[PDB]
Amino acid sequence: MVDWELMKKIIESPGVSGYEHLGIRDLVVDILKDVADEVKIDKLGNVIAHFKGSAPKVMVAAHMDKIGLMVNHIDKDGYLRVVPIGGVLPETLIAQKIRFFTEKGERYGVVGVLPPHLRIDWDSIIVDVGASSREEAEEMGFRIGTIGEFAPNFTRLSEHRFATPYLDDRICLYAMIEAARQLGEHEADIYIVASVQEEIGLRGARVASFAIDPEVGIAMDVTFAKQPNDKGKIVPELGKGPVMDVGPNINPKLRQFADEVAKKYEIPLQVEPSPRPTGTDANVMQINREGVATAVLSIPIRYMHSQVELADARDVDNTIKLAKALLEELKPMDFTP
Amino acid sequence: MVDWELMKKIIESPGVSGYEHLGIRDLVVDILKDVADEVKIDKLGNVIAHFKGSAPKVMVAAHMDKIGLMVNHIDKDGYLRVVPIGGVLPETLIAQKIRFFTEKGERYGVVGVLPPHLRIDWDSIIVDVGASSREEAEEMGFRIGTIGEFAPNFTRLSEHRFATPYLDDRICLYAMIEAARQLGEHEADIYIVASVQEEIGLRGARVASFAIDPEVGIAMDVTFAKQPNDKGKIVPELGKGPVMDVGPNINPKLRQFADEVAKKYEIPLQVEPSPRPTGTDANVMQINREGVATAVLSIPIRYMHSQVELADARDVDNTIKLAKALLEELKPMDFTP
Amino acid sequence: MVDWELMKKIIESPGVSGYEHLGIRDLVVDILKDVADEVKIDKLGNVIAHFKGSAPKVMVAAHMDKIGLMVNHIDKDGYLRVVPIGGVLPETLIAQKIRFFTEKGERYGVVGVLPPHLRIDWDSIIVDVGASSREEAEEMGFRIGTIGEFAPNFTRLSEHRFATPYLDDRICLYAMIEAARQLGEHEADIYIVASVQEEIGLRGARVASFAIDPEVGIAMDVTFAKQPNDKGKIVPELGKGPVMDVGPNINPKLRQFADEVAKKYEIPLQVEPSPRPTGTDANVMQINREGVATAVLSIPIRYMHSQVELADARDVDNTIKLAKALLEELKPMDFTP
Ligand SMILES: [Cl-]
Ligand SMILES: [Cl-]
Ligand SMILES: [Cl-]
Ligand SMILES: [Co+2]
Ligand SMILES: [Co+2]
Ligand SMILES: [Co+2]
Ligand SMILES: [Gd]
Ligand SMILES: [Gd]
Ligand SMILES: [Gd]
Ligand SMILES: [Gd]
Ligand SMILES: [Gd]
Ligand SMILES: [Gd]
Ligand SMILES: [Gd]
Ligand SMILES: [Gd]
Ligand SMILES: [Gd]
Ligand SMILES: [Gd]
Ligand SMILES: [Gd]
Ligand SMILES: [Zn+2]
Ligand SMILES: [Zn+2]
Ligand SMILES: [Zn+2]
Repeated sequence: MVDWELMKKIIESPGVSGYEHLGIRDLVVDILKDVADEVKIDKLGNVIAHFKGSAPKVMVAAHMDKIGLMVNHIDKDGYLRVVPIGGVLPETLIAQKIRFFTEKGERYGVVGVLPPHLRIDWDSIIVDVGASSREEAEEMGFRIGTIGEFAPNFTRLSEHRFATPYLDDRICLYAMIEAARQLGEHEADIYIVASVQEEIGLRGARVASFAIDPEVGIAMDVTFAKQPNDKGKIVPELGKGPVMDVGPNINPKLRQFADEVAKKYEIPLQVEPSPRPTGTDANVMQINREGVATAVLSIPIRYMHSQVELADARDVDNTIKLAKALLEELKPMDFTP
Repeated sequence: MVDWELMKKIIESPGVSGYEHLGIRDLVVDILKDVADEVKIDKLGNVIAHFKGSAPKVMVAAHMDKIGLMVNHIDKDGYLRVVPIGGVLPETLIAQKIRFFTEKGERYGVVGVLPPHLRIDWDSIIVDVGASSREEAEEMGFRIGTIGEFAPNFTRLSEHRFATPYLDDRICLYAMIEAARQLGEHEADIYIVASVQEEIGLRGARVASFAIDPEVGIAMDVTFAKQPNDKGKIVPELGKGPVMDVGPNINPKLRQFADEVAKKYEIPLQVEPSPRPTGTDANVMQINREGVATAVLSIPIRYMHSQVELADARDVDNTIKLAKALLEELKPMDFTP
Repeated sequence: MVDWELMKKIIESPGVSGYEHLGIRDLVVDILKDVADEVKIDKLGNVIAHFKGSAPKVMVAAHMDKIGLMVNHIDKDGYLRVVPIGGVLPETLIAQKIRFFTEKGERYGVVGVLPPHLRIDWDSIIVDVGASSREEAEEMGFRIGTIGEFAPNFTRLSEHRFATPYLDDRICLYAMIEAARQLGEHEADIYIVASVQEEIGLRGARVASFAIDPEVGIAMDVTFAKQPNDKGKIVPELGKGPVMDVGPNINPKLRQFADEVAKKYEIPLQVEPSPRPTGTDANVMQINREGVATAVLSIPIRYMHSQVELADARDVDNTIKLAKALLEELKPMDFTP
């Protein structure tokens, strides 16, 4: 079962990389304070929630930062110029609405388009916030350094599928949190991390990893799903279950284990071939300290890093189940390759 | 004064070129039936509302059709392919939501984007409606020929400025209708037309023009407003008043008259230099039958033909006033150049 | 006040990345041994100077390595081929003098130009050291691995502005050093680090960060200043004060504090929008161990990484004042974002 209302709330709560404290951080803390033995916030802004247990020591990470924008200029006529935080594609900004977090509250701006008869790149991205002068714009609360996000826009397309900005990674943050709320008996000593600044170099998990010092590390990010024009170069598909990579970033014995957990609980599990260190928190967890046994558990989505990221609710539900089952079944074990 | 609620309603009511009967037509008829002597709908779908009077015979036209999309393909996996109705730019479709009018009601779809590592044109525009098969998509109500529009999204940015799809031409349809509701005493014999199929060749006004046979014809469309990257090649500016073109499509004595009406009522009036026959209903009105004395009265907007068209409410209000004043002050006159 | 003689000396002292021991290290050790409680040199060459105090533990880093050149070949005719250590532009080498540190003392070389009628790249970079044969060059003290720098050339242009190779980062090393010298009572437990190998991966601040384990970290590097042909994309300006970034790498609470310090001491303070993890020592400090509260304090300069790096003495003076003031005002406080 999926809680649509809570999911929507977690997806749309403010928090670009480096600015997770604008909303999502407190929302996450307020949900986990009730179920975790202890909840802390570190100097980088990570939310670390301890679910006390015996062994092994297990870290789970789902990043709460969104890709977004920073204002770096305001011109005489009151237009804004912006620059990306994280892998924003400028092509997805044309004729779109941007949600800004100014000092007088949330405001909106609009990225225009040039009518054909007066005619891809970041210098063409000029934000219109409804002002006539630099002074009016400043008075609205706009500053050099003001942060913006894709305007919220949640759409259920069918019974199962839905499109919204920022499924990466709010969809896995939601699944991770949900699995934690339902967490039953477990031998493992579990740390649930809502990591910070993942979209700009995995920095949150790097630092939380150092603090916690786990034996097992599991990252919950989204992954690419088969979509139009992918040239058939994408293995996972929407609606066919959660995904767990295989490859160098993936500890073989941990990956084997998760497979059998899935078999026992009869949860469909997809394979994603990953020949490189992943672009997830598992990358830096694996090379933390003396080494960590790591894996990636992901929800497949279409249209990664756009206002229109699309998932299947059956994959979300199954991801919650497998996350829960894994955390409960995890026991001391030989992870040596 | 501007009625934000009514404006929003008129802007968002369904009606692409050739399909104004999906909503906007009845909305317009229902508003004008109360104030007009007689309201008719012609074979092309035009709404013609007569406000009886003496002379001259005056036609006013604001088009109620929107640019939009038609589905022309549904593939095995349930994706849609679409083609434009009117001057839709494909660049404005990336990561956008489309509102569809299917046979089982309104549904939504989403135009994806291709993640960078697997890489402007219409064959790249594939619509995702949350289906898995052609059959599921058909069952949803999708057909070859299903119509779609930009998803509604009204945003007031500041006290005066607001951005939304389809200000062209719902913003002038609203101003025109509003002026008609407030219409006082007038010597002129007035026909208020909500024209059809303007974005694909001015066809509605061509035909309504023939039926009515006016001596004076006035078109209310939107026009380009000064915006970023316009190379300073746009004269009108947001917030500096309604616009009335000057040029070959504009009868000199009618244009003179409107100028003095504006002076008397002290409504700011901008000039737009138009050396060609205009891309408005005034084009075909002027060459109707034995000739018609024509002018263009427009509201300036930024970002023409995108989801993010932007206007200034002060221009809207002033447009209502000048439209009203002109209709009341209009009297028999020598229009001979 | 700025000490021109001391500033010049610190700027022109030898020390390319990995070879900071050729001069700058001892000059730094010699100056701070007089004011610091303790001075150590680590395995990579960082100079770490302890200024005892209570809390918080504060690391300040100004890098003492310069970008430079390494000889990787000597041909039969005694010419050298070189390769860059750090972000050297080959364009800045045409018709320039190079200072080399040979086994027989400092020597000079020249990178030529080809007269046009005989006609951008590293293969066009051939150094002429005045030799006729490989042996003569060898006998002169030149080896594969010989290190070279931009020849020193300090010039005061006006009362406040001056241009020289290697303001990056000797100008902030100088500022940090002066601030330490003038340091009064302070609650913070202060470590002044003159770091090693910054222009090639922030190595050194990475290791010093680890040994010191601070709670607060401040980098003093140079930053870009508004200059000709910058497309107006550079916010900070010469003469308008020190600069402090805002963005993910900058702890919001520390940044707010520093702002407050500036206001109280009436020191002009600029903002630089930095949406990425910075290209300064603060990048690795932030992700050191369990995380650090970090900021960047920088001097604005023109023509970064060239022989004519150019600064304003008023910004230097103010950077010292702000550096001093910050270190004295710093106290325990909650840095949680
Ligand atoms: Cl990721
Ligand atoms: Cl038009
Ligand atoms: Cl640097
Ligand atoms: Co991402
Ligand atoms: Co149009
Ligand atoms: Co540098
Ligand atoms: Gd550019
Ligand atoms: Gd104010
Ligand atoms: Gd079963
Ligand atoms: Gd250890
Ligand atoms: Gd094509
Ligand atoms: Gd059916
Ligand atoms: Gd007046
Ligand atoms: Gd006639
Ligand atoms: Gd080469
Ligand atoms: Gd002086
Ligand atoms: Gd520690
Ligand atoms: Zn992610
Ligand atoms: Zn139009
Ligand atoms: Zn530097």
